[PDB]
Amino acid sequence: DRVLSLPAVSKNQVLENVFHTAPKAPVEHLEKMVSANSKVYDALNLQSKRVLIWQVKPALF
Amino acid sequence: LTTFTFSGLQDAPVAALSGSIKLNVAAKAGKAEVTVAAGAAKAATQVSAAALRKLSGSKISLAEVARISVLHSSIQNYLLS
Repeated sequence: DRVLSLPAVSKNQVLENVFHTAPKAPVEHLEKMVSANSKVYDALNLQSKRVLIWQVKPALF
Repeated sequence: LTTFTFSGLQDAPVAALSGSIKLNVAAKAGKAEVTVAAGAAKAATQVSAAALRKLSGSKISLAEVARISVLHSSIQNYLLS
């Protein structure tokens, strides 16, 4: 019964209690806000090819 | 606007109110020396009292070029707001 003197908690159960959650990448905040601010650029810039300024305030000609 | 308009060079604006554009009129009894100055450019012509009255003869009648309609663009401007 030498196995009953070994630590009963497995090496697996250490690696799933220490590494419980997949950690958040540093770059996943950049490349997720950048793709969402690229829609703020598109709609709201005045130099974009798809501005909403002629759709929401139609021009007086 | 109506067919006949009765304004021009009488009780007119004599000067600009801003500084972005400098207006100077010089009214005589018959004509007026206007002097406009906007940015670097300048212009000064002679406007007769019967030259401003012919201005409102053919109307401009501005109208909005909308993507879909003026109604839709006012709802979409509110959703954008």
